[PDB]
Amino acid sequence: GSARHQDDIAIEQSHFYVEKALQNRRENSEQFSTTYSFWTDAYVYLGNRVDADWAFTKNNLGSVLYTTNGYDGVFVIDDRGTRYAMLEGELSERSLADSLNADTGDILRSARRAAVDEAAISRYVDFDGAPAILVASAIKPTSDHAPIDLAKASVMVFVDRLTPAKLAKLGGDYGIANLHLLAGGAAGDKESLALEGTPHRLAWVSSR
Repeated sequence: GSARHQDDIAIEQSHFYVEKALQNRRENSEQFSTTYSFWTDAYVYLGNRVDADWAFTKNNLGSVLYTTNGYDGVFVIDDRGTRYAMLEGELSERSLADSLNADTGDILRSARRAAVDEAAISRYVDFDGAPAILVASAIKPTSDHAPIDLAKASVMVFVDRLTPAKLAKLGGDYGIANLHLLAGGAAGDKESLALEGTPHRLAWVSSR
C-alpha cells in the first residue's frame, strides 16, 4: 500500500531511537564493568575488603574515572553493607540505597547472580534531582587464576545520573528532533516516552 502515511512512520522511529539510547547506556557500561573488573589488583584490593589507599596512590580507581572515559560514579557492596562510594569523583560516606531511596536487599541478589553467568546486570533508578541507571558486576580474577566463592566475593556497581547536558546527545546524535526531559507534566497529544520503573518521561518535537 502507498498513501500519505510516511509522516506517522517517522514518529514510530523517533521513540524507538530514545529507547535505543537508554539501552546503549546499559550495554556501554557493562563493557567498562568487565575491563575494570578483570584485574588481579582490583579483585585482591576490593575482594571482601576496601583498601582505598591503593586506589588513590595509583589512581587506578580514583577521581580520574570522571576524566578518563569512565562513568559518573562507583560503589562497592557485599553481604548487605557498603564501604566505598565514589560520588562524582569524590570520597564520601553514603549508601546506594539512600541516593535514590530504592531497596538494596534485592539489587545485591541479582548482582550476586552476575558472577555465575559471566555477565553484568542492569536496572532503572531515580536519583536525587534526575533519573539514573544502576549496573552491577562481579570482580573475577584474571591471568587464569583459581575461582572464588561467588556468594562471599565483592560486587562493584556503577551509576549514572542523566543530566540536561547529555539530553542533547540522547536525541541529536541519534537523529531525533529537539530532545528534553518532561519533569512534572503531560504533553498536549505530542510524542513522548514513559521511562520503565521511574516517574520521569522523555519528550521531543519531531515534525510530521
